[PDB]
Amino acid sequence: MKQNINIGNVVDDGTGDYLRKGGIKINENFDELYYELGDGDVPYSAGAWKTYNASSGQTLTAEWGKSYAINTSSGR
Amino acid sequence: VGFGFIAITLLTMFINVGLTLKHTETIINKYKNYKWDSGLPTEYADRIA
Repeated sequence: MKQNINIGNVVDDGTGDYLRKGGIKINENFDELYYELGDGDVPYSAGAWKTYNASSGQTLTAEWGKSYAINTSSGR
Repeated sequence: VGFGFIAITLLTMFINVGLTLKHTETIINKYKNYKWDSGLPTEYADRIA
């Protein structure tokens, strides 16, 4: 999303730094990049990861990707 | 002179426990602590070596 803030003086002693105020910033990042996938969770990166377990209900729901049933036997 | 007079025993321990319980010393030490509110410091001290 290419809009993110890096929080204030970065280095050493100084009188410069952010007022504890930063977290407000660091608060926003996690917001924004959570609003990245608002509900979304792709399987594709992990897509085959999950289902290997037996008879998996394997809820990916409301958002997520899940499954293989890789070795099968799964009746998945 | 007309009564039976038999002897029997009883024992009384009188355990004295309850000495001490002196609470010793109570000790408390204050903290400067850190919350995300924070805000402007006044100068600084120490902070590294």
